[PDB]
Amino acid sequence: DFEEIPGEYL
Amino acid sequence: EADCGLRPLFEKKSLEDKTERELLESYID
Amino acid sequence: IVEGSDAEIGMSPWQVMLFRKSPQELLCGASLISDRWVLTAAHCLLYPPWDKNFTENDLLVRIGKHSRTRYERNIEKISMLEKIYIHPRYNWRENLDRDIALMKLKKPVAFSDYIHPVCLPDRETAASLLQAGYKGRVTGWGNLKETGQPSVLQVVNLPIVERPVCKDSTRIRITDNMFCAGYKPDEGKRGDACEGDSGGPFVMKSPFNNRWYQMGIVSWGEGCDRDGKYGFYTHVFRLKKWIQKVIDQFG
Ligand SMILES: N=C(N)c1ccc(CNC(=O)[C@@H]2CCN2C(=O)[C@H](NCC(=O)O)C2CCCCC2)cc1
Ligand SMILES: *[C@@H]1O[C@H](CO)[C@@H](O)[C@H](O)[C@H]1NC(C)=O
Ligand code: NA
Ligand code: NA
Repeated sequence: DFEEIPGEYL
Repeated sequence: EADCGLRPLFEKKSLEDKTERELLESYID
Repeated sequence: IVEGSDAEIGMSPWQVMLFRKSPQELLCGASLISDRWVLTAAHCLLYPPWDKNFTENDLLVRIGKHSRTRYERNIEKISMLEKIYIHPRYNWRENLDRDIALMKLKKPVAFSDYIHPVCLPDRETAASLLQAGYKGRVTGWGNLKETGQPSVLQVVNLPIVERPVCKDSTRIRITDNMFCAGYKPDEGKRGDACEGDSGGPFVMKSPFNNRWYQMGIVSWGEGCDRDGKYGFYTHVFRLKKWIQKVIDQFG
């Protein structure tokens, strides 16, 4: 249920 | 820090949040 | 948080979310104490009864958040952990005595309207504010009920309870490194921290200098918001010598 975070955050 | 615990959207602007008065009222001394 | 309310925008700018990378989920609350240091409960990172033993790379620190699940573009900042420091005398076997941990961030976080550190109390702040009946504030994205999950950060104001009343509510041994808070069944009003709120701050606003101080860390309870039961918090000032030692040596 958590929205994806940018790839830069690993 | 010298600026700790002072909120940019509240204390820094002299704005109070909706329930902080409830805390102050409980500090009876 | 059970029986709390939605936080206002920028209400707890020191609120930190401890976020598990895989599976992507809420690990715990935490608090921002400087541009590189984050304070949490040791049980958030190490708890052998539940096979919890997180290392630096297992998680992320999300600061400036309001929404629980959403990626708050241009608002929140996501930080990596350089190093975790758990109290060497943290007692996970019995009562979570000294339930405290620090996390050093890889890079300093930039302060903003939504990101700002809370103060840590000195001996006089603690002596003047940690008094039965005085209210503090607890925040978190944890369970809305003991037995669901909030859309946004929740807040509850709770009174500190008399030590004999804390002691008489439980079979667990209470130490001087803990305090309890919450309303009594006679008081009418409700509220408590719950699963997922652990590690979050219990704060008080000094009426002397108008600054917010983190007096407690959400530590434990027996269920959530039960009558005649109270939430237990790590006593931050009692463990400040350890906090200062870790920061002086590694920061
Ligand atoms: N203020 C509250 N009501 C409250 C706040 C935070 C939490 C989440 N924290 C935890 O689960 C930590 C890790 C072990 N633990 C507990 O709370 C255990 N109850 C677990 C339980 O009752 O669900 C308690 C059981 C009694 C001995 C100490 C540990 C739970 C309740
Ligand atoms: C936890 O994890 C580490 C590996 O990072 C290991 O050295 C340690 O003994 C484990 N258990 C405890 C109780 O710390
Ligand atoms: Na007892
Ligand atoms: Na209760």
